Formats: sequence, C-alpha cells, structure tokens
Amino acid sequence: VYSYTEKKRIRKDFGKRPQVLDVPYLLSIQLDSFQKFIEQDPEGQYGLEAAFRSVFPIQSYSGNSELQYVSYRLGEPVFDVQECQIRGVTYSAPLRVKLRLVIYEREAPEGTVKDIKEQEVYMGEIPLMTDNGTFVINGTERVIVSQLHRSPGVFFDSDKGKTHSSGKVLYNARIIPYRGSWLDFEFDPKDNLFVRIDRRRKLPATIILRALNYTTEQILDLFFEKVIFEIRDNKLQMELVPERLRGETASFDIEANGKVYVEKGRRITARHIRQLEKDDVKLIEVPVEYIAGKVVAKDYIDESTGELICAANMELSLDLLAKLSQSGHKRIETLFTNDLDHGPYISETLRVDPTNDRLSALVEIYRMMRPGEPPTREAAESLFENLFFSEDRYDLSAVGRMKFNRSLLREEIEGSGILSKDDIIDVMKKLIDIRNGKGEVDDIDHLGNRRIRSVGEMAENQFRVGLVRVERAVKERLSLGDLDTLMPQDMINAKPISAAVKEFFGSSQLSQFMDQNNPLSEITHKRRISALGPGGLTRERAGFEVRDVHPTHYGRVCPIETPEGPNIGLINSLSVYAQTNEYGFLETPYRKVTDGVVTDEIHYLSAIEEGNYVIAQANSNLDEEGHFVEDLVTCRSKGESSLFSRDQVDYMDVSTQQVVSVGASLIPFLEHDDANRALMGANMQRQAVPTLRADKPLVGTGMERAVAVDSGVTAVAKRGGVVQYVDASRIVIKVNEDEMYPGEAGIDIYNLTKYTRSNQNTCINQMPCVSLGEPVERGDVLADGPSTDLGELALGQNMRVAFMPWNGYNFEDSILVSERVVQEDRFTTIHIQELACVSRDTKLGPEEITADIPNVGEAALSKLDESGIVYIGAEVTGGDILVGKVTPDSSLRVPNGVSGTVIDVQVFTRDGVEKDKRALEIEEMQLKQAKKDLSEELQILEAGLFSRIRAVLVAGGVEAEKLDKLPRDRWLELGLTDEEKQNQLEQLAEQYDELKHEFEKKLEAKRRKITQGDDLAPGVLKIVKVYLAVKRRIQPGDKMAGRHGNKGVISKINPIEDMPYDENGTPVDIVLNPLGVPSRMNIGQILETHLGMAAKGIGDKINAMLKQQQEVAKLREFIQRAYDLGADVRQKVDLSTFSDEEVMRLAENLRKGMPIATPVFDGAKEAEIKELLKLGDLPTSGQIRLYDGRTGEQFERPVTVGYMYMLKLNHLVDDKMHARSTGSYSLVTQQPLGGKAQFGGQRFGEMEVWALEAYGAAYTLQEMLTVKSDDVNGRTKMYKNIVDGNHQMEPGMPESFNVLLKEIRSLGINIELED
Amino acid sequence: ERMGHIELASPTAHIWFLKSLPSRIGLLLDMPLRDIERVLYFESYVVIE
Amino acid sequence: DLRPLVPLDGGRFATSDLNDLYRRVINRNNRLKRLLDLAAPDIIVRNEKRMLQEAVDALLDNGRRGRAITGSNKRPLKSLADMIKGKQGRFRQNLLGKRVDYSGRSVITVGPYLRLHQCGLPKKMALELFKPFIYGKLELRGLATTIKAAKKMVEREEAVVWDILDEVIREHPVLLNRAPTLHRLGIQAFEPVLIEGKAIQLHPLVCAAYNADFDGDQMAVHVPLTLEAQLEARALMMSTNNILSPANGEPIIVPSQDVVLGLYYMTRDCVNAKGEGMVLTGPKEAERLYRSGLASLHARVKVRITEYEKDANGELVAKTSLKDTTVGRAILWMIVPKGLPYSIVNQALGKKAISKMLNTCYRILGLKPTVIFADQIMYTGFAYAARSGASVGIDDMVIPEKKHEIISEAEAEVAEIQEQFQSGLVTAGERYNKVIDIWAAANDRVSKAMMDNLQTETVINRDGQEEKQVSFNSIYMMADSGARGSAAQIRQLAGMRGLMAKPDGSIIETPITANFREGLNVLQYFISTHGARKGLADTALKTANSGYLTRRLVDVAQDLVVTEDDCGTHEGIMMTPVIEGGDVKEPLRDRV
DNA sequence: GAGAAGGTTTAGAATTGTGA
DNA sequence: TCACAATTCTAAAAGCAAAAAAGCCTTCTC
RNA sequence: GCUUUUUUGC
Ligand SMILES: [Mg+2]
Repeated sequence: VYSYTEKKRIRKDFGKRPQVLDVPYLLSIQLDSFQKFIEQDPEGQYGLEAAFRSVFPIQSYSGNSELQYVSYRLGEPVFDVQECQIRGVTYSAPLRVKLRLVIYEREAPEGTVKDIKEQEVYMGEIPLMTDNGTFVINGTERVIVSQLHRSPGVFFDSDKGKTHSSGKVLYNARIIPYRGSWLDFEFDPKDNLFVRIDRRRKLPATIILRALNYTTEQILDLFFEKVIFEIRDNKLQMELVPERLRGETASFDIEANGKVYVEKGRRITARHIRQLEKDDVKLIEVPVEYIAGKVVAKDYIDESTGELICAANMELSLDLLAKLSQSGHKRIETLFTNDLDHGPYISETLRVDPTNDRLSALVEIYRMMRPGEPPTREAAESLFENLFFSEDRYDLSAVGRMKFNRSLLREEIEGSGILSKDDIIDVMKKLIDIRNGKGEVDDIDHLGNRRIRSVGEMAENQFRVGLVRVERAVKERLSLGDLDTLMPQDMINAKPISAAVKEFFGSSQLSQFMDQNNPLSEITHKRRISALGPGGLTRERAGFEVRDVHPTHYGRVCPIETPEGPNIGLINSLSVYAQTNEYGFLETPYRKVTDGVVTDEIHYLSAIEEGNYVIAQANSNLDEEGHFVEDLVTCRSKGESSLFSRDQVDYMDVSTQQVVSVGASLIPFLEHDDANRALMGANMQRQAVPTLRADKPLVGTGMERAVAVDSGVTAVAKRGGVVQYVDASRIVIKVNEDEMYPGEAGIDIYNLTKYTRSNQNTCINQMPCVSLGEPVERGDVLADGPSTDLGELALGQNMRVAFMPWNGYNFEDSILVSERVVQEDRFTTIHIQELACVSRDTKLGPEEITADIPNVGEAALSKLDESGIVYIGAEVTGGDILVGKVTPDSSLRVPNGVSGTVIDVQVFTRDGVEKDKRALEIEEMQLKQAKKDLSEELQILEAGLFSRIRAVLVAGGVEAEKLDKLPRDRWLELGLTDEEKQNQLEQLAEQYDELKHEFEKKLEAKRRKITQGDDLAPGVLKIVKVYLAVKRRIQPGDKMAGRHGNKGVISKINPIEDMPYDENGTPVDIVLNPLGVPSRMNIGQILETHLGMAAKGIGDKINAMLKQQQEVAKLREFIQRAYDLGADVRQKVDLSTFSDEEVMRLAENLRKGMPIATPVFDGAKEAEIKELLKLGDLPTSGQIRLYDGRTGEQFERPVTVGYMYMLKLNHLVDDKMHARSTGSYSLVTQQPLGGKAQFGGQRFGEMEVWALEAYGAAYTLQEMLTVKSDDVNGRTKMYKNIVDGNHQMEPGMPESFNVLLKEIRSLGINIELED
Repeated sequence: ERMGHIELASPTAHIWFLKSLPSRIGLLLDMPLRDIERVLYFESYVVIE
Repeated sequence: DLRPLVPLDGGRFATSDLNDLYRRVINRNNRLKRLLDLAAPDIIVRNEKRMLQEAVDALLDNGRRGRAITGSNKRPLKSLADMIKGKQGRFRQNLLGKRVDYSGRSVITVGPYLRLHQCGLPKKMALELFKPFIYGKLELRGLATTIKAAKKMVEREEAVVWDILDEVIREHPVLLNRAPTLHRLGIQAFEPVLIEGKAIQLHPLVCAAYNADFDGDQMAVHVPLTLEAQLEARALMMSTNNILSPANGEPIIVPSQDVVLGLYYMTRDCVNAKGEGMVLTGPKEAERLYRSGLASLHARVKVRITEYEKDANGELVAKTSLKDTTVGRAILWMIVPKGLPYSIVNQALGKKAISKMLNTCYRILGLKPTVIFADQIMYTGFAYAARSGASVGIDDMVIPEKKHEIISEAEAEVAEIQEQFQSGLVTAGERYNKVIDIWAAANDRVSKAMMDNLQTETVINRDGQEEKQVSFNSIYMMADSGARGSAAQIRQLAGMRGLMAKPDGSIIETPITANFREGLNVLQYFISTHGARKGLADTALKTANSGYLTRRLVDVAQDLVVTEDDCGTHEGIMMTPVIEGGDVKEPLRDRV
C-alpha cells in the first residue's frame, strides 16, 4: 500500500533485508517517564502517590491529632505553551492534595476521633512536559537529560595488582544503597578483613559483628567448620573426613584398623583420598606434634574452679595442652585451616581488634563517626541502630534488593530495603569465598550494573526531599498549638516544596539548555544518556576504563556518537531500538529462533541476561522461510564474537540498524568510513544550520522521514480529512465524518509558527506543504519546519562536487566554491537576535522612555515613532538607536555589526504603570487579532442550525419564497402548526442562545489576559524587546561539511567563468581535495558522490523527456524501469495503479534527481551503483573528462564529479572576527576586558611569553606586558606619542603588580622594593 | 593605595605560619601541632615556667 | 578599590567575598570588645575568643582547616590566599599572562599566491588595529585638523582612509599566533597585505610550522608599536629568518601535500608518450612544447642543459651537455637556482627528495636563493598538480584477485586447528597463539599480493612487445610520492584490515577479512570501534599531561643564558655511537 | 511593602607503632 | 634507646575561544 | 564587571 502523501516522492530503496520491527517512537524515553511521574495511581508504586504514601501518615509524639493522605489532583495551567514562551513564565500546573486532620480523644489508641477537618491544600507548582519532551521553565526550553549511574547492590572488585608494590591481589566488597551510607569490606596485605563506612577511617571488620548481638563462639561457628580432637588412651586419636586432606603433605603416619593407609614423607593426592573413601576410614591416630598446630575453637572453663581453661582463637601449645589434658574434658574443637582451600582470616582479625563486648564495639564506632563529643551509651546505641537499620534514613531501592539477592545466589527478588544481619554476614562469606579462589569479581563497565534514571525518577527524588523537609516542619509545629482552632493548612506553607522543584528544574547539572538548530539536534539531545551529574562521576576524576566501549553496548548504546573532548565516552547516546527495563536497565529486541527456523517473536533482552544465550547475527543470509543457509554462522555468545554451527542459535538480531543511534544512522555508507570519520560526521550533522529553501538528501538512509516526524517540529494531522483552507499562517482541515466525534461538528485548525527565534538565534518557521482540496490522511504532515522537506529531514543542499586539486586553493581541508552558489542563495540563512531594554526606576530621577533625546540631531530620530520605539520593519545598522531612553543616555543602541530589519517589538509592563501610546497600539492590535481569530473559530455550526430550522420548517404554514428574503435567523417566529414542530423550533432557538453563551463566556477572558500587566523583576517599570533579523550569506572563512566528517573552510568564491566545466558545458560547483581521502579513510564520500551522480542523471533524463513533452506512457515505463533495477531489492513499487495523474505529480517531483535510500549496514553495492549509472547515460567508471575554465585545456587523468550533500555548520566567519585598539579596562587590575561582547583584547598567555623569550625579543615583550596591557600612565603616553608621530615608550611598571604587592602586604608579610 | 587596619581585642594566630606543614611555630617551640592547635582553639592550658 | 562594590545592572550591589569576611571579623571583634568590657563569665568569653580566632583563620586562608565557610551559595568563598595562589590568582592569571590591546582574532584560510613573508589581513580588521597610526598620518597630512574630526572621518570610512591605511601598513610586521603556542615557531612576524574578506590568508608553506590545517582554526594577530619592536619582528621573528627547526637541524619549510604531488607527477617518466625520443635545445623549448600539446609532461627526451658548478672559489663555472630526462624534469629545471648540480632534480621527486633538495640549496647558496626557491617550488607544484587533474575514484583501489583464495585457505587452516582442539591434543593457549600466527601470515600474504598488483599495475607497449612500468594509479601516487598517507592506510583500503585489539590488549581471534572498498558487517564495525575509541580517549586525556610536563620543564630551565665565550675547562663527555643490541642506531656523525 | 540584622591518582612529606 | 614501616594529610592535574543561563543572606517584624 | 553550570570549536 501507499499513502496519498508518501506517493509524491518515493525513495528508490536499495537494501535486501526485510526488517520486521518498525522503528519505535523515538521520544518514548522521556514521554513515558514523565507520564509515570504524574498519574493518579491506584496502589501507588511510582509517581507522586509513592512519595506521599512514603512520607504520610505523619504522627506527633502521641499528640492525639494526626494527619493522613486522601488524594491529589493537578489543576490546569494558567498559560498554554506558546504564550509561556512569549511571556517568560514557567509552563506549570498547580498541585492540590486532599489532606485530612483528625483529632483523637484522651487515651485514644482505641478512642475514636472527635474532630475531622478536611480540605485541599495548595503546595506549589510543578513544571510540565510539553508534548515534545521539553520543558519551558522561564520562556527558554530545557531538556532534562537521562543519567547512567551504578545500580544499588553489592559489587566485588579486585584492585588487581596496583597495591603493596608486590603484585598482591586485594579484594573488595562494596554495598551501594539508593540513599544511605556505603559500607565497604576489604582486605589487607597482612590478610586481615577490614571494614569502613563512608570511605573514612578504617577498622577491623569483626567489630561490626561485635555490635550485632554476638559472642565469639557464634562468629567462629559462622565462618569456620569444626574439627574434633578426642583425648584417648593413646595420644589423641583424631576423627578424619577424607575430603579434608586433598592437596596436602604427609606430616605423620595416616593409619587405622591396625593398618597404615598412607605413610609419612609422601603427599596426599586424589588417589590417596580415593583409597581412604573406598576403605571408609573413620578415625586415625596421630602424634601430638600435628595436634599442636591447630587453634582451639570454644572457650573452655574448668568445672572445678569455674575459671577459664583456654579461651577461643588462640594457638594450642604443648603447655596449654598439658594443662587442659588433665582438666577432664576429652573433646576439643579446632578450626580446619588449609592455606589453599580455606584461611583463618577472621581469626587474625579477631586478634587485631581492641574490643570485647557490645559496649566496646558501639563506643568504638561512635568515636569513629563523630569525634569531639565524648561517647554516651544510649547515644551510640541509637546512632548505630539508625545508621543502617532505620528505613527512614537508609534504603536499598527495590532494584537494589533485586541486585543484592541476585548477586548472592539467593532465590527471591522481592525483599525489604532495610539491611539485615544475615545479609551482612553473607556478603562477608561471599567476599572470603572470592579470596579463596572460588567465584569471580564483577566489573563496573557492564551494562547490567549500570542503570538509567530519567525525568520521572529524578523529579520524584527531588519532590520527596522537599516533602520530608516539610513534614519535619509540620511535625515540629503539630506537637504545639491549640489543635481545634487550626485548619490543616496554616502549618505547611508550601515554600520548601516549590523551592526544591523549581531549583532542580531551573538550575541543575542535567536540566540543561536545549540544542535547537535542527530537528536532528533536538531529537538527539533528548535521547542522550549522560554519565555525569549529581550522583555520578566527574570529568577530571573520570577514569580511563569507563570512557571505553564495553562489548555489551551492542544494541544499547551507540559506539560512534560521543562528543570528543574532555567528556568522551561519558556522554553516550541511546541506540535506536533500545528501551528501558521495569527497573532501569537497558533492553534491546531479539528475534526468537527455536530450531533452524527463525521464528518471528521478538523478546526484549536485558544486559545480564544477554550473555547466557548465543545470539545470531543481524545479516546472516536466510532463504525465504528462515533456515540459515550457511553451515557455520557467526554469533556473540558471551562478549566474544565467535563462529557457531548451523543450529546452536537461541536468538537473532532484529535489524542491522539497531546498534547505532539515530544521528549516526542518517550517514549513507557508514560501513565504509573509518570509525573516527563516522564519529565526526555524526557530530557535525548536528550543527548544520537550516537554510532558506530546504533540499532533500538525494542519497539518504530512509531514517529522514522518521526523524522528521518524530520531533515536534512538523504540524502533522491528528484526524484525517480534506483540506479546506490553506495559508502561510494557518491551515483548516475538514475532518472526515467517519472519524468525527458523535457531536461538536469539529474541524481542525493548525496555527503554523512564523519567524520565531530558536535558542541558538535561528529562524524556526513552518511552510504549508498541501494544496487546497487536498485529501490528507491521519498521520500525514502539513507544515515543513526548518530543514524539513515534504516531511523528510533536509539538513543541507546537494552540490556538484569534483575531486581534484585546483591551484592550492583547496590545500589542507579548504573548499573552493563557485559564485553560482552565492548567486542563488543556496546557503543563505536567517538569524534572529532578541535585544532587550530594561526600564528600571533609578535614583536621581525615575527613568522614562521618552523619545526626546538631548545631544542628537535628526539622523537618529528619523527611524522612530514619537515614542522612540522603532517602526516594525526599519532596517538598522551598527550604533543606531532602537529604544528611546535618556538619563535624568541609556538608549538601547544597535551594537556594532548586527544589521537587518526589525521584525517584532514586544512590550511588557507591570500592573501599576500607565501603558504608553505604543503599548496601547500594540495591545489593541493583539486584541484585534485575538477577536478576529476567535471569531474565525466560529464555523458552519450556526449555518447547520439554520439549515436544521429550514428542514424542520419545510411547510405547515410556511413562506417558502420568503425563506431567503430575510436573513436566515428569523425562521423561528414564522407561521407553523401547534405540534412538536414548534417545540423543535423553540429547542433550536435555545441551542442558538446557549451557542452565544458558550462562545461569549470563553471570548471574554482574552480581554483580561491581554490587558493585565505581568510580573517583572522588582524595581523595573517595563521590559521592551526588539527582534532584529539579519540574513547571513556565504563567504570565505565560513565552515562547511559533508556527512562523512569531511569538514573544511571556504577559501575562495571563484567566478563561474573559472570553474572546471565538463564537455557538455556544465560548470562544477565545488572542488574538494582528493588527498584527504586515503589518509583519513572515509571512502563513504566517494561512493555517495557516485550514487549522487547516478541519481541526478536519472532525474535529468526524466526532466528531458518531460520538458520536451512525451506522453505519460513513456513516463510510467521509464519510472518503473528505474524503480525495478537491482536484484532482491525489498521495495517493489507497483506503478500501474496511479491513474496517470499521480504519475504526473510524482514525475514533476523527480525532475531534480531521483532520491535513493541506502540503509546503514546493508546498503547498495558497487554493482547496483553501476547498473543505475548505466540506466542513465553516464560513464560507468564514475569519472568524466573535465576542461579548465581559465585556459580551456583538457585535464589529463579523468576526474570524479558527482553530487554530494553539503551542510553549513554554525561557525560563521563574521561571528569570529574581532579586533581592538583601545577600549575599556577592568577595575581591580587595569587590563583589557575579555570577550567579543565587551570590546575585548586577546589574551597573551604564558606559552606565548615563552615563545618570545625563546626568540630573544625582549623589547617586544616589554611593550607587550607594560604598555599595550597594564601600565596606565605608560599607555596614555604611548597613545599620545603614536598620534604625534614618534614611536617610543616610557614603560614604568605594571598596575597589576601593585595589586599583588598590596594583597601580600595585607597578610602579615611585609614585602617591599629595595634600593 | 591607602590601606587600613583593625585592632584585635586579643592576640590571634597566623594560620600560614601555624600550619604550613611543616609548621614554623611548632618546630620553633619543639612541640607537636595537635596540642598547639588544641591550645589555640581553647581546649587545653599550656604552662609557662 | 582592590575589592570594589560595583552596582550591577539596575538596582543591586554585588558584594565581593572579602567584604563578607572582613564584615564578619569586624562584627565579632566588636562582640569580643563588649564582652571583655563587661567582664562576662569564663565559658562565653572563651567561646567568643575561639570564634574570633576562627573568623580570622578564615579571613587569611579560608578552608585551610575544617568546615570551610560558605556564603550565599553552598560553595566556599575566596580568602586572600585563594586570591593569590592557584590557577586563577594574580600569579598565573594577571601577571604572567595578560590581555593586550592592538590585537585581533579571526579564522585562518589559505592564500596560495602570497610570498613566504606575507599574510593577507582583512581590511576591516587591519583598519581597526592601526587606528592611532591612521590618526597620526591624517594629522600630519592635514586632511583633518583635530583628533575629533579624524575620529569621525575614520568612523565614517571616507575614500582617503584606504590609501592612508595602505601607506601605514607598508613595512609594519604583525605577529601571527595560533592558540596552543607549543614551540618557538608558533609565533611569527609577517608583512600585512590588505584583503577584502574576513579571514586571515596564510601562506601554505608555514602551516607545518604552525601545525594548522584549515578545518576552521583561528589565529590571533598582534601589532608591534615601537621601533625596537618593529626591528625585532623584522630581524628575529620574520618568517624567512625561521627555516630551520630549533630542536634539530631539519628544515621547517618542507613542501607538504599538493605541491609534492605536483612535483612528483610532473617529474616522472612513462615508456610511451607524445614526442618520445626527440632532442630539445634547452629547457625553454621543453616548456613551449608541453604548453602547445605536442609532447607530454613526462616523455623520455634528450635535452641540452647547462649547469653551474661552483668549483672555482665563490665563482660559478658553466658546463653544457646532453642529458636523458623528460619534459617534466626540464620544465622543473627552469626554476632551480644557479649553483645546483643537475642530478638533484632527475628522479621522481618524493617528499624526502624535495626536502633534501631544499636543504642542499640552503647549504650551498645561503638564505635568499633558498627563499626564492621555496616560493617557486610552491607555485610550480600547485600549477602542475592542478593541470594533472589527479583525482581519486572507486576503481583506483583494486582488491587483489587472490584475496579470496588466501582467506579461504586460512579458514581451512583454522578449522583444522579447531578440530585438533576438539580432540584435546592441543592446549588452549597454544591453540590461540597458533591461530594468531596463521592469521598474521595470511594478512601479510594478502598485503604483499595487493602491493605487487598496484605497484606495477600498468602494462603498455612501445611499438611492439609489452612492457611493465610503475603504475600511474591515483592512490598509489598519493601514497608512494609521500603526499598524504602511508602503506598501512592503503593496505586497509584494499587488502584485509588485519586483526583488531580488544581494549584489554587481547587480540581477537577473528580478523576483519573485509576492507573498506567492500563492506564491514555489523560486528566487524563494532570491533573497529573498540580500537578507535581507545585512541581518541588517549589524545583527549594526553594533551593535558603533556602541557603540564612542558610547564614544569620551562619553569625549571628558565634561567640558563649563554653568558660567556669559554669557561676554560678540559672536561667533557665521551660520545660514541649508541647500539641497542642490533645495529648502530644513532651514528657518530649525527651524534657529534 | 520593606528596613533591620545578626548570621581519581599519584606522589611526597609528616607522624607514631610496633619491634627491636 | 632508635628504626623501619604503616597511616594520614597536603599538592597537582594544557591552552585559546564563543555561546547560553543562573546569581548575591533567613527571619522578623511594623 | 565578578563567580559558577552547561555546551561547542581547535
Ligand atoms: Mg584544525
């Protein structure tokens, strides 16, 4: 099938792989999250419900008067989005929560409430997300970028070999909670087990166990297995499990049953224990020498004296053995300790510690945490109980609990966020198990451990923090005051909540200013996941391994889109198909392949879960039913590309386009560039500035349409219908009746945006792209925003390049442009500059805006109304006047250089100052447009009502001739019978009446909103903003680029008579250097140039056979021939179903080259490019034979021409040039100001002084840092001497030296200059 | 060019000389810095002769 | 005034930090004064004196001890010490590095027609830097009476100021400086030439010195005022007095990429062309044959040339003879200065050949002929590079016919070793090492195959039986001639691009058998990305460490000056050629 | 409304903690 | 006595440029 | 005319 709007230009679409999953809605990442944030939520797991339920109910100190939660509602905005931009105030919504305070009785746990007082309390606004994923905070449009951080859980790191200077392997076990304190267990070269909290001073680990209601016996039982010694008549026969002996030496004669099983001197091996277990050896005698080498487990106390015989965890020596041997106890418990399979780490740690009891442990911790205050028993108890085991102050998130349990091989995923003794001891045991050798560490680059926050989760955390501050306030107040008098609102005051939310949105490291100079720039500023922010690493401390690309980013994060510079690899971009888990982790889809057949069920796989399977490759040839044709297919089992059999696979990749972000998928022939060139191309295609007349790619990737529609730039139809009225300022679409609601007789009005400033000072307009009477179906564009063309994404123009050297005017990266391109305004852009005059009320006279200006003639006054403000449409230049304002001479002058007309003036004034005459004129104008537009919103409804009257008034004493005599209104009092017909007439009259009422009631408010003043900064009368609109051309110095990272700066604008011209006469339009390509291996550009030449050849053939008119039969035949060419091309357009009028419009849209779509990784091939070149008339090698314009001679060595798509980046030479001779100087250190806004001078940093010292130029340096910069009297004398005619200086001495001298002097350090 | 000054009601220690690490005052009075700062911040008494 | 309280825009005052700290100390001194006046109990006077000590401790050096004091914002405020030390104190920010008047900035572009000591400076920028000189010359010529009138005149840009400006711009060097001035040649003086535009036009031959291509860089121009400054720029810095690197002997005017391609393509030879074998009376006849289409720029020809050998002490002795050269080499000979010998331009002039040719010019003749020669070399290189029309197409990089077979055989071999491992006869580590070895062998074989295919691809017949010559392919020329690129890049463009390294150094066991003229599937591209991201991160995080190293080195060795003529000592160092096991690495001649 | 008004990554040097 | 050696704390971490937005004390009161 | 945050270029 084909739409009736995608049928105007069909992209000849190469590419063999029939994809199954369509590209999802690219903005879902932020739309879904902020949808979750605000949603009236039964069962309240996420959103504001979660926060309120967490913080409420609030209970005083048994004050018998407590407050709970009922419901919450979001009101409506006071202002819609567009006027929020126009005015400057946040697009918000008010939050109202149904609180309910209830007063108990005396001694009333069981006692019913005596008073119930309820209302809605107003607590603060919350900014809302416009339907494009953006927020409007103060006029400006901000984006709250996602954040990638470490998921809460337990992480066992190595610290491999960079400690102790001896290649020891330490081991660490960290607990990261969602809100609390990091708890760390760690090892020491001496093989102790230490703990620490908050990365502060370190302690022996076991102390925490001593604080958890434990004695030494329990600890030893926990972390060791017991061994039994039995005092016997013959030297302590010992009970032996064979498995406890493997990998050990023979220190004695292993004997039993009157038999020696294993002899001394040898070593126990696998066969030895085999012999032992086959024989079922129970007990073995052993000399006391080996018994002396174990440590006693339990504290042993004499039954006679009631005194200790031998405390635990100390070496058994022959003296102690003798003393205890006759004590009468014949059973001794020791600790199995093999230096390979086990280790007594806890034993030595118990040796180290200075504590013995719970009191000792708690006081040690308390002295550890807060020094200065002497310890107190109860305070320390409360503290250590509150530091980890009070859910109000510590909390693993539910994701934290899931990771915690999964890591420790537990079985449930649900749990409780408060820590437990079992969990701590189990972490300890896992850490020791890693130390022993069993188990392996967990890295921190794995995308299983890293988790995406978003606007929803960040906003919830901020709102929660604010609300707990407020509940602290209400709790403090609620224990006091007379309860029955106060309504439940006079204690909240809502200040902290609004303060916290506004502060997070307005000024946060992630809620940042929007990049808006494209549709691509926005749609890829929103799908950005930033490693930085509060609760994340930082650029300086950022490591060197996190910046690298892990083998598990396949399908989740782009490898070739990351802004090089200080933060490379910390700011990632989210892949095309990647979605986010229920918890935060990133999924990507995969086709299920049960047997060899590749089934068509798609399962989303997370990061950890992707390793176990063996996942096939996106491009693995399969033959029309799903058997992998090849014998050995490629897969990626566990982070290791490898080669697997025809049937081991358990998944396949959805699409070949799923590994790359959206911005890197618009580059054609990506699989021919180097990776670096692809990165630079993906990064410069986001700076392209939108030009006057957009031009389609003509070699694309089929992602232009989705990118253009999936941003909010283009006005797309909501319900399909038939166009009814088109215009440069609005569109009116008549909805088809089938889609229409049951009533309301709706039509669709679209108010196109016209010449407004973007954040980057560009022009965002929208051109209608539909004619009158044009049927538009649901979901089809109507208005082509900037850099958009028929709903595609047109970032630049497609230009006829030739690759050759041309007299060194394209030496390194320079470009050599024809003047034919300046002539046509191909690369001309429109910038808009918003200048502001702030009219304060100063002292020495309150200021004004009078047009009267002293000390000026009539040159400056000829471009003003009598109020001084400029007529809308007046060209101005540097140093002119735009607003009249004089001292009691602060008139807003045009700053230097900025030129062009004045397209818009806006004046806001506060309620209290009389509007001035131009304010009167402007507000009246706005009122008139409001009334006109909202009378236009009246429609055929009333005419339909009159027709209904006429139909009901068909006859029955009716004047058929006089129906059209008088206006249609008076059709109700005419003659009629006395039946239901007259009642229906009265009902129609009623309808007419409430139609008036309903429209008038809405129309009134606009008067109020327009009339009123607005909130300025305290102390200011009124803000006047002018909107100049310069128009930038192209010129030498302007930076230009392609899509493959082949940037360069325009060097010459060469006359058209000089360009090389092929024999047919057509001059070449850009000349690019060949020497670029082989070094920086971007072969993409050559292939794009050849495919462009092929496509424009086809377009020329169509334009020839159309201009020199030939019948539509030939056109459909040729277009079909062009649309077949290929092999297994998946498109297969059927052209015989167009009716010889769709073909004509189409072929008229193809007279400028046939577009092509070359998907990212299975694009066209060389052979098919050659075929398409043949289908035109062009030489197959790609290279034509050119002539030299200046001499007319022929170039040896045939040269490569073609059509390459060139962008124009926003680094314009006229915004970079700057110069200074003498201006204004800073105050403290009398040195020139820095910047181009200030008339500033160039910094002469240290390195340049070193260069000058190296040459030996001493006088140049002296005049460079004494006269030209800083010596005040010296530089005035220098200026005077230069004007006079004598070139000489009296240096003197700096005045930024005396500053230093005095600042050191204002310490206690007398510094002076000597003889 | 013209400075000013403030008369402290009592003496006070110059931090630069006190805790430059190494500290001038410390190894001029051959006695550690922990106790010197403790005395300075009014937490112990130091005898003289 | 060293801590001003400046009324910001409209109606508010911005209080510096020090005013806050001084205010606090004054308040707390007043409190202590009153308390000691009233003779209050011990505890509170102790507390107050402690907290005065604390206020001053924060005043003089904030945050040196715990609990750094914070102001309105959560961050610490800046004391005296923090106003001196650090990267933002007066020592590194306002004393060693100053902002400077009479100085502009703009993009740099390429002007390939300037002489080696000129720079094209825009008219707007130039008129703005040289304003006081313009005032001076207007006043001296009398066209305006007073500085007010002169200022109005220049601000309105009458028709006279342009000729005045061209007079005051005559012999007035300006210093061009690129942003990270790394070594001595990052600042250079130049003669301005007024230009219409907004980009500084910079002669190509100096780019290498600046390390500045034209992808949108920017340079800052400063103006010397006094006469010592102008003489210093003219005599010490001028771009002609800097043609040898300071760090070693090598020249710093190596002709770089387009010019070397023009000279290489011009001075080559092909076994059949128009006008092969004729005899030409001299270089001039060669030029007027090539310019009229009767012969090819490179066709084997006998020519009668005269070279000047200066065997006579400071006197040139002519020698006439017949040589076997091509039209290209004679045309290039028409520019070489007098005293050179003819064999110096009679081979395919790569980049090394051209650099040594300039070195021998400099050594035999001096400076001025070498400057003229470098200019003429640039102009001729550009002209004949343009006329060659040397372009690059897809067919100019040919897959060797044998690559298919080589990769198939290596696949068979690795299958054999994998089956050997299936039987357990081969240990894992040995299996891995041997697989890596056979893949390296296959890569080497295919690379040599393609190089043999390219390096002699052309086959052509003179008047009969065939003949093999070095190939005129475009990409082979770009790499061979030293223009831009090496053999590794061409290997990746044509033959398989070898094996790739996982970030941990481990070499993956599945090479990228597919070059760039063919596709890379998704996985091969992902592996390539591992490799590339490592390098980008290296550069980004290495520039900073290099800058810090250089800063330390300078701030140590910033006192050595050459002060005497001979300290008069007999000690020294015994230098001998170094040997790192194998052959001699650094020979004695270069050593001493 | 608004005036008052007290508020990582390493390295190098220095300490002290057993350990003689 | 007096010597290593382990723990603690301080010092540094390229340059130039442009843009944008924020921003200048809580409270206590008449 | 100062501090911070963010971004971008080289
Ligand atoms: Mg550059």
